[PDB]
Parts: sequence; C-alpha cells; structure tokens
Amino acid sequence: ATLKDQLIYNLLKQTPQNKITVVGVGAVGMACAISILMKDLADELALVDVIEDKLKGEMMDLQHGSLFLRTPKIVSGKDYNVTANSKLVIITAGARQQEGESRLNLVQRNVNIFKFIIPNVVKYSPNCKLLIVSNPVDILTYVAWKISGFPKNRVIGSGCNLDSARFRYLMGERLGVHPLSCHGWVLGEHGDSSVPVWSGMNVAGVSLKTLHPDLGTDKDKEQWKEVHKQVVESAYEVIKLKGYTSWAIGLSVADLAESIMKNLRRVHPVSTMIKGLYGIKDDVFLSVPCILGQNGISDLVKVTLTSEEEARLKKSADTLWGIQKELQF
Amino acid sequence: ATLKDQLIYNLLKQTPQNKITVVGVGAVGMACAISILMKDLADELALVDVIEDKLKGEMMDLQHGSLFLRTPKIVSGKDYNVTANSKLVIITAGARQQEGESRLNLVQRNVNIFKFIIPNVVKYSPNCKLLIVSNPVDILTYVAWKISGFPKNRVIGSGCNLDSARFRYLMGERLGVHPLSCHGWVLGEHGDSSVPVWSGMNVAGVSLKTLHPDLGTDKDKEQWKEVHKQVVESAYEVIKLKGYTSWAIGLSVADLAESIMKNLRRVHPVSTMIKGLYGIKDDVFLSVPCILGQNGISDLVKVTLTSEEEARLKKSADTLWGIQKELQF
Amino acid sequence: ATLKDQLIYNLLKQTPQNKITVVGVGAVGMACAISILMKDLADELALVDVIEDKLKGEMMDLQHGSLFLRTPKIVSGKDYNVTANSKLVIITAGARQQEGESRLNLVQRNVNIFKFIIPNVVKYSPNCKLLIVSNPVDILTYVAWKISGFPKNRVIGSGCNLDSARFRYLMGERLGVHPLSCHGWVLGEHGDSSVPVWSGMNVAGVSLKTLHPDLGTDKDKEQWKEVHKQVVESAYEVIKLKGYTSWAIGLSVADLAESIMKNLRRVHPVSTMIKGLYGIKDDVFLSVPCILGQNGISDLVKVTLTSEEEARLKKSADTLWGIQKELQF
Amino acid sequence: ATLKDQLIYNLLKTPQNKITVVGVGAVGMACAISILMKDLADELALVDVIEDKLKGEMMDLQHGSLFLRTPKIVSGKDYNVTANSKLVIITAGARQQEGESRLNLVQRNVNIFKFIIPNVVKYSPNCKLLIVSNPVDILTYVAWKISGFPKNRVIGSGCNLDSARFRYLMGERLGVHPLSCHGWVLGEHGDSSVPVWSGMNVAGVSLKTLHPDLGTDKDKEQWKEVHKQVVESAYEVIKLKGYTSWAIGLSVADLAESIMKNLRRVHPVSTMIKGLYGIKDDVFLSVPCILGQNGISDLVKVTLTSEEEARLKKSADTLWGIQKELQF
Ligand SMILES: O=C(O)c1csc(-n2nc(-c3ccc(F)c(F)c3)cc2O)n1
Ligand SMILES: O=C(O)c1csc(-n2nc(-c3ccc(F)c(F)c3)cc2O)n1
Ligand SMILES: O=C(O)c1csc(-n2nc(-c3ccc(F)c(F)c3)cc2O)n1
Ligand SMILES: [Zn+2]
Ligand SMILES: [Zn+2]
Ligand SMILES: [Zn+2]
Ligand SMILES: [Zn+2]
Ligand SMILES: [Zn+2]
Repeated sequence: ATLKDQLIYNLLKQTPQNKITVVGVGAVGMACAISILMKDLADELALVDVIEDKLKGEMMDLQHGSLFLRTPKIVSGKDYNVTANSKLVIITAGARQQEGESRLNLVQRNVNIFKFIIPNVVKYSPNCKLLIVSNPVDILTYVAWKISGFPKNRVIGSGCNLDSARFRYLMGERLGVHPLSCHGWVLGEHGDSSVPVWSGMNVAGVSLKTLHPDLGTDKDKEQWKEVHKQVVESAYEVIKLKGYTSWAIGLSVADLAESIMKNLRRVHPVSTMIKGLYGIKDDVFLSVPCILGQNGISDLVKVTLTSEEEARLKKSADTLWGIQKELQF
Repeated sequence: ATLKDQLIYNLLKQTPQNKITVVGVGAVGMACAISILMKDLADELALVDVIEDKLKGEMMDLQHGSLFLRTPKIVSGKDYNVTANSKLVIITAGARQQEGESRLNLVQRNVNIFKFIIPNVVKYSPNCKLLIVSNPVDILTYVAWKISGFPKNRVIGSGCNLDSARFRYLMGERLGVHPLSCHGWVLGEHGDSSVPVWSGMNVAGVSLKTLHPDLGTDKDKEQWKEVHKQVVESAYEVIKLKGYTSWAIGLSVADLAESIMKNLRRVHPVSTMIKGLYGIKDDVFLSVPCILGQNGISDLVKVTLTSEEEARLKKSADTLWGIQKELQF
Repeated sequence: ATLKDQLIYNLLKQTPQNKITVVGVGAVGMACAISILMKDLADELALVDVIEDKLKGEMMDLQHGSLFLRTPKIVSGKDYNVTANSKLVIITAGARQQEGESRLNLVQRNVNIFKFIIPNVVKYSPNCKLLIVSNPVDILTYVAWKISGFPKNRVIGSGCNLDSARFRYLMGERLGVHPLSCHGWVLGEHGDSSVPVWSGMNVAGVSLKTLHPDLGTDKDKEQWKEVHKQVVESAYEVIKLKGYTSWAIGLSVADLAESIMKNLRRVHPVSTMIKGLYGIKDDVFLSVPCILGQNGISDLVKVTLTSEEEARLKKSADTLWGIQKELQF
Repeated sequence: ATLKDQLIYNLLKTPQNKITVVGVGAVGMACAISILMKDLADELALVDVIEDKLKGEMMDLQHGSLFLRTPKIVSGKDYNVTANSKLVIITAGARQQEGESRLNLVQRNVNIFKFIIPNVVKYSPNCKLLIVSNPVDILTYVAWKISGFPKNRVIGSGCNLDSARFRYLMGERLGVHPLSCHGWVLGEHGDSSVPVWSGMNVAGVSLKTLHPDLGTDKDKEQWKEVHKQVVESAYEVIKLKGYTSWAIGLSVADLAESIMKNLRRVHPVSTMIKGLYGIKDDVFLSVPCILGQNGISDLVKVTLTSEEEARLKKSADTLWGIQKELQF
C-alpha cells in the first residue's frame, strides 16, 4: 500500500462538463484566462499556443494559484488534443496591432494562422461554440465560420462588446453614474468605422437624444461625438502607453463567456452575419445586439436606427465586406 | 442647461472607505490589481509607479473594463497623493537582481528605492497596513518596517502564503484531491530555504506523517520530500519558461487582502517580525501562521517545530540578519 | 497556561468597518439577512427584534453556517446596543392592518412603533443610511425621515425596486430575454398604485413603445398592460399561495445594499422626497430613479412622464400627504 | 407581426447544470436560495405535494430573477419538471410526532420515498441523490434501496453540518475564523456523532498533542463541551425558532458546489460504510468523502481510536436494527 492507498479507498474507477479552451497565451489570451478562472465558469481550462516554453510557464503559474480558484484542472500543449471536448473555444492567437497600426492591417497574417488553428479546434471539439477575439475580429469571425463548417450561431466574435463597455464608461464619467446604469450601444466594426447609436442612449429609460436633440452631431455644444472618438481611439492610446491592451478585452470576453456558459440569454453586441438586416445582402460579419446562450447566438435584436446611424452602419459593412469578399480559402 | 443637469437633479456634493493601493505596475503589481478587482475587495484602487506612460496605460485599460467590475473608482499617478486614505498598500516595486549582482548589493538598491516609496506611502496613509511583495520579500519587509516606523502588526510580507499554495497544489495532484482539502504549511524564509512542516500535513485531520513515518525524509520510498523541492524549484522553472512569475503571486496577495479587508481572522503564513520565537534573537521577518484582519497581524500561531525545523529557521534568520546588518539606511 | 495561550501568541488587544443591521426577524427581515450574507456585503451583521426567542434562534442558525460565509461576526438582541456603528440599517418591522382600521390609524401605529425603533437606531449609528422596507413603504420612509432627523439623502425606501424587478422578469418571459437585458421602470407608489413608464421599456436601447404604439393601452391586441397588472397583483397571488412574500424582497434589498455599501452610483427606483417634481408641493416620498452610493441618495433622475403618468404620481402624492398631515409625531 | 417578431430575428428553436429540490418547507427553500445565490445551476426545479405553497415559492423566487444568474426556475407536483437534473436534493418527508417510535417514523418516510424516489429516477436516471431529510443516515439507505443507484450516487448530508457547527464553536473559543479551525465530526448525524479529537488543529498544529486531556472528562478546560454543544445547538434552535433551516441550506449548497463543479473537496457525508471499522451491515454513516461530478468517488480512511471505532459500530448496529424491520 502507498500513502495514497492507505489514506484513500477508491470507489469509482468522466469528461469535464464545462471545459473552456483559450488559444493564444499572449497578454490577451492570459487576461481572458484569468478573468474566466476568477468567474468560476469552467471545470477545466486548456491553453494552446505554438511557443512551448511560454505556454508551459503560463500554465504552471495558473496552476500554482489553484488553491484560490474553483477550476480543478488546468492543462496546456501545442497539440490541440489538449482542447478535446471544450464547450467554448476562445481564439486570441495571431498578430496584434503595433502602435498606430489598423486592426485591418492584420488580415493576411491572421487569416493564414486561422487556416491552421480552426481545423484543429473543430477536430477536437466539434460541438463547441467558437468565440473569436483575434483581430480584425469581424473579418476573422467570418473566416472562422467559413473554415469551421459550423452553423453561424456557434461562431461568435467578441466584436463591440468592449467598444460599448468603453462608451458606457465614458458616458458614466460625464454623467456621474456607474456604467451599469448608463446605456448605449456601439455597433458595426470593432475598429475605426464603429457606429454609436445615439438614438438609443439612455439612463433609466430616459432618452438622451430626446432631451438633447443635437446629441452626436457636429453642432452639439457639448461635443458628445468626442466620446465616440475616444472609443475609436482607446486601443491606440493604450497601446502607445503600455504597448498592448489586455485587461478590458479579457473582462469583455469573460462577460460573453458567462452568458454562453450559464445560458443567460443576455443581449450583447457581438460579430455575426447581418445579411437580411438594413437591406444588406452580403455575408458580412459585424456587431449587432444578439441574444447569447448555450447554443451561441440564438437571435438578433433588430435595432431601429436613424437614417444617419443606418448609413454609418452600411459604411462599416461596405469597408468590412470589401475585405471579406476578397479572401481566398 | 447641460444634458447632465436636464437629466439629473443633484441633492449632495468624498473620503475613500475601502481603498487599496498597488505600488508598481509591473506584471506582479497588475496581477495583484486584477485579482483584487475581480474579488470585489475595494471601492477604490490606486496605482502608483515611476514610469508615467505605462502607469496611465494600465489605469486606462482597467477603467475600460469598469462595466464588468464593482470597484467604481480607479486612479493612478506618479504622485503619492492619489494613494491617500488607503486601508491597504501593496508594494511590488523595486529592482531585479542583475547578472553577477550580490544579494547584498541588490537589497541595497531596493533600500534606496524604498527610502522614496515608503515615506510617501506613510505620509498619505499613516494608518494603512503595508503588504510587501517585492523580492527578496523577508528582507524587504524588514526594510519597509524600519523606514515606515510602523508597528509590527501593520507591516506584513507576502512570505510563504504562495509557497504553501504551491505545496498544496502539488499534494493535491498526488492524492487526487482539491488543494482546499490538502493541508500543509510551508514556513520560514520564502523560496529556496523554506521549511515544510511535515507534522501538519493532513487530509481530513489525518496526519500523513503519522500514517507514513518516512514522510519528508531522504529514505521515503515515495519521496514526498520531492514535493517541497518542487515548490522551491517551481518558480525557477516558471521564470526560465515565461520570464517571470505573476498570476499565482497575484492570487496569493488577493487572498491576504481578502482577510485584511474583510477582517476575517483567517490564518496565513506571512512574513512577520519574529524576534522572540524559536531562539531567534535578531530583527528578522519570517513566515509563521498569523491571524490576519483589519489591524493586520493580531496574533500568531506557535507551531511546534522539530529540532531540525527550528535549526533551519535559525539559519535563515542568521543569513537574513547577516545581510540586514550591512544595509545603509 | 491554557490551550489557547499555548497555541496562540497575542500581539494586539475593534470597530466594524462595514456593518449592517436588520431590524425585524420575520420572513422579510431574514430573507434580507441571508441575501446580504451571501453577497459578502458586511463584516458584521446585527439583528434586532422584540421577540427574544425567535431572534436568538435565527442568529444561532446563521452562526452555524459561518464556515460557509465571509461575515465573521453575527450578533443579535432586543437592546439596540448590538447595532452600534452600522453603515446601513434596514427596517422591516411594522404594524399589520386590522379589519375596519383606517389607513390613517394604521400609519399612526407605525409612527408610534418607529418612535421606539428609530431613535434607538440613531443613538448607536448616527451616521448610518436608513433603508425602510416595511409596508406601506412610501409613507413609512417619510415617518422614518421625520423621526430620525436625518438629511433626506440618508433615508431611503425600498420603493419600486422590487416592482421594477417583477416587471423585468415578466417582460423577459414574454420576449425570451434575460431580465438583465429587458429594461423597464415602475415608479411612484410601490404596489397597487405604481406607474409603469412605457416610454422607457426597451431591449438594447430599442423602444418597444416606438415599435408598437399601442403598448400600454387598452387597444393593444397583445395586452402588454397585463404585465403591469401582474406586477401589481403578484404580491396578492404570492400571498394567497404561500401566505406572505419574502425572497424577492430580500434579493431586491440586497441589490440596494450593494450599491450603497460599495458606493456604486447605480440608479435604482427607490422612495425619496420628491417635493418639487411633477407639480408636487408637499413633503412626500415616492419612487423615482435615484443614484445610490455611500452617502445614500446623491442625485435623482428626472424622468419625462406622460400626462397620465404624471397625474397618477400627483394623485399618490395627494393621498399620501392627506394621511401624513394628520399624523402625530 | 408581433412586437416580439418586430424586435427579434430568431435563428434557433436541454438544461446542462440542472438541480432539483424536492420539498419546499423551510429546509428545501433554504437549500434553494443558497444554491441560487451561489450560481450553481442553470435551471432549478422545485417539487412538492402541496401545490399552492409550491407555486407561491416558485413565483417569489422568479420575482427575484433579475438579481440571480439561474435563468429558469420551474415547479410542479409532476416529476416531469425535474427531467435531466444532475443533482436532486431530497428534503421532503414526515417529521416525528408525539408518541411516535423512530421505527414508525422511518417507515412513514419509506412509504413517502416509495413515491418520490422512483419518480426522481424515471426523469433523471443519471442524477446524484442528496438526502437531507431526517434521520438522514437511515433515509439515505432508504433512498439507495428504492433507487437501485450505485453507492456513489446516493449521498446523505450527514455530518457536513455537525462539522461546520463544531468549527464555528472552536473558532469562537480560539478567536479564529472557522475556515482556519479544523476538526471533523463523523458517524451518525446529531446525537451520536463522534468528534475526532486527533484531527482538531489550527495551521496543522494538533490541539490534542498540545493538550493531551482534550476530549476527556479529566479536561480542566472541558473541550468535550464543544462537542456537547454541537449536539445541543440544534435542540436549542428548534426550541427558540421552532426548526432549523439556514445552516442546513448553506451546508447542502457547499456539497452541491463540490458536486456540480467537480471540485473533489472532502466532506463528511453519509455513505455506505460496510467493510470499515468492523461494520458488516448495509448502513450509511458519515466519513470524509471526495465529492465531484460522479458523487462520492473515494472515502478517506480516518484513523480512529478504539473508543471512536466502538461508537460507530454501535451506531451501525442500531441503524441496522431499525432497517431490518422496514417494509419496502
Ligand atoms: O514566484 C516566486 O516565488 C518568485 C519570483 S522572483 C522570486 N524570488 N526572487 C528572489 C530574489 C530576488 C533578488 C535577489 F537579489 C535575490 F537574492 C533573490 C528570491 C525569490 O524567491 N520568487
Ligand atoms: O411583495 C410585496 O409587494 C408585498 C408584500 S406585503 C406588501 N404590501 N403590504 C402592504 C401593507 C402591509 C401592511 C399594511 F398595514 C398596509 F396598510 C399595507 C402594502 C403592500 O404593497 N407588498
Ligand atoms: O439542524 C439539525 O441538526 C436538525 C434538525 S431536525 C434534526 N434531527 N431530526 C432527527 C430525527 C428525526 C426524526 C426521528 F424519528 C428521529 F429519530 C430523529 C435527528 C436529528 O438530528 N436535526
Ligand atoms: Zn445591467
Ligand atoms: Zn479551507
Ligand atoms: Zn520565490
Ligand atoms: Zn407590495
Ligand atoms: Zn440534527
């Protein structure tokens, strides 16, 4: 008898029920991981990346904190077999923006990495929801959908969940109210062509645009457009300051994971196919409000846009589609 | 009138009530910050460091995630006025040991950095608890205590809380039991010379040493002593693989912050001024199990140690004192 | 020496920092208590009531679950000295209406009861926020205000926070969307005479009244008016089925406590002094959206109401003032 | 089209972490609220025979949905509402009346469980059963016999609460949080439970080694009275408020957390103990068990003194003396 066999009588000689994989152990990947771990969303966490040392080191560092977590198994490996049986696979790997660089400048590189990553994910977790975080997220969500063969409910991009969170933060600062009570939606591209939906902004269901008709216009004496300009510029400013962004996106992704894993059916602005709305007929992916739960995106909310908002959203779709349409698979 | 005044009728025109400061926004400081944020331990978090762009970028990145948090105020700056009225001030800043640098010279460089940091902390939060996380932690805890002029109860080193968490992770992995139910205490000097207290190692109050009398000796067929060696060497391996450790330390610190901020009077093995115990006769800080609460360390547990355990604590104390006695304050 | 002194060396020989008191240990009082305990809002919980057996039993039962909580001190007694230094005191005690007793006489009995409770609360926690949960809440919040001598930011009635949560539950059931994503506000007097603000009802900032102009009217083929009718009748139905309500009130009250204790500045529809809105000239308390934080109600939202909505609030205000002016303090 | 169709464009048409609570008395509802506030389930079902009370409790919980993260709460007298539960927690049954023998009380619960348990098994054949009804060690056996489940899926709440109470009282005496005051109460829940003095420790320091009289009648400090108070505390609460609820609910939610999240923490729960401590009969008593996704996967074999071991054997004999008389 070993010490274990003297101490413990074994009765039972099972897959995880709530496994999540994070692909990519860069700063974004690891912020997603710690955020998911601290939210108790998974019974198993797997990490995958191509840099073996860094991957192992990250895994071990999380494991050493196990005592303080409620996720009893953390694994990693360059081989996708460690990701088998995931309910949710979060893809953060690939090139990221350098100072001053457009997320759209990342397309060729990250499409080529997705050509390797997505078939491997799909092979080991054929029923997962895919949550794409890598940039440009809207384009890569389309790509992941096309490569995976998944129905589109199961391919979700982090999209404008973060842009909307930034927007509500800044709104909150101007009004003196917690972001949880400042409502406003940013839709379209997670990037420079995003669309603030001024007509929907409210606190306690009081329309800000009804109170302030010039809201969001160039004529606005309070220059509320500058809030959206700051939303657009946020990642660039943070990158210039600390080299990359990580915490906000990690929190946003864990917010999405929470709705998925706990089947909440909360609404979030995430990247999905919008064909059929606003007279768009192209297979373009961008953010609109979607109901998120255990089957991914189960429904879209049809937002009532002003003609100016709709035009902006159409411009966003045209910019994204002009890229997506030329991709070769 | 402004949109704000049209929307909102002000009744009242702020002293922080549950504030935590983190000094140093390297990987350790930010892991402490995110862990504290995700455990809802503070109503205000202040970040301070000397590199202003990086500091602002970290702050902004955390603020952009505010929607997903319950800590409504996040501030930063090089000026310690941002830290005023902290209940708890966590010090992670300092110099890293260079190739060829003696331990004595490294500590002296950290003394010189502490002579700027500590009096600034003390000026703005004179009644805080100081929690030192910078390496080498036991010596820098002494440094902070001497410079601050604080009573012993309010100067705490992170010490062996992380070593014991690592130990319990490794134990759990061996026994197939969650670390929460695998008990064991690593005491003394953090890291290389720490002491595993084999007599206290247990599951459900069943003493493993009693069940397996070779436990923790060279001759043990199951080489349980390897578990402690792995705790010591775990860090080395993580450093060699990813460059540094961060996540486990962050979670360890947030565990300590939880007991302090919530006045839990849980017991943790943290570094405290131990002159008076164990035949220790110098002003050194070593980990023993301490009751932690709103006044810092209020009580400590007198662990019964074997002759060999006691000798190893004394050797550490002599070694620490041997460096401390050479420092220029 | 004793066992404790052999085990523990004492360093220091305590004011609670985040203490909450619940007055009244009926079902509502105890549901507030468990809800607060399970949200880790307090470092000390005090219970007070006049029925000494039941009070001690409730206290002990909660104490027996301390292992599973993070509120290290739970106390109780008939004497208000156990309430000292509370940040928040939650009042759930009050009269039951008698057959044939006028609403005026009933409120007068609560005045006389509050003339005992409130000055004893004020003696031991002069700087607390008072949260009145007792029915009829709007008038009892006025009574507490008048007896306490507190400024009006520190006297808060639970008001329509529950009514709005019910409304959102029912909305979410009809739409297949989590109530967190179904926005809508019920204002004015809690319960029978509450006002649903149809203009504010929305998902992702999309106004349902705009999409469906008959919303809230008797002309509506979908009878959305029945949602509010169910909000009003809900307590009646739950009372007929189980004898009383408790759980929802507890959870609602814990939501309010969270904003106050953590200084969140979230907006909640709670009872506050609304003299000067809506052509109301009297010292009456009714629910409007209020910003809640560490100083209680700091601000209120001026909701644009329809002529009918406004007239309903004014009518509640007139009825309340008709009673209040005949009370003897 | 309908408002709902004008607002929402539908793309898509089984709960994955579902819990059922059987019985909506004080204990059942305390379990329900504790489970809801710990976010352990994506669906909660409630079942009892008293339909008004059941519906009222369901609605009162539902009205709190905004504040919870359990998006579906259902109830009914028909066990079809409990389909596909991972964990079914049984709190229903008869309470012992004036003049009633233990045997007859148990039989009355056998007759109730003959309805409840097969209904549970029909709709959630792969669930774990957690028996909370009193006397728990015997009714766990009853549930096991009626269900036909393997031993690992039939768990009694057992001494998890006794142990929590003991650590509360130990903590009060020492001025340390219960989380840092370790000690295990085993065997039969309640009156005949056994405090294992040898495992009582703070930070791995054995109190018994420091204080050899610990747990003996000789003890100047009367530490035996801490265990007496564990037994008597319940009687006291019952005398004061009429019943106990909150602590049972928190204890049961602690067990459910380990099961639902596959934590493999160790808890002292009621499990079939035949083959230990000289016990040869099919009886359930509390020992420390590893709890996870498949129920009880492993038992910790605590080293007991002869006296402690005799007390469990006596309990086993008494339990078996009752069980052999029951009519299934
Ligand atoms: O994760 C850890 O456990 C960790 C990370 S760094 C770390 N260190 N660092 C020293 C250290 C640092 C500078 C010195 F001059 C020195 F002599 C030692 C000791 C540790 O135990 N330990
Ligand atoms: O859940 C609820 O919404 C609820 C439970 S009781 C409840 N009440 N209770 C009164 C009430 C209670 C005693 C009185 F003397 C009285 F004049 C009114 C009004 C409510 O709206 N409302
Ligand atoms: O909170 C508790 O700890 C508690 C509440 S009831 C409770 N009981 N109930 C019995 C019990 C019930 C019926 C019987 F026929 C019998 F012989 C014993 C034993 C407990 O230990 N214990
Ligand atoms: Zn919200
Ligand atoms: Zn523990
Ligand atoms: Zn180290
Ligand atoms: Zn009511
Ligand atoms: Zn009992």
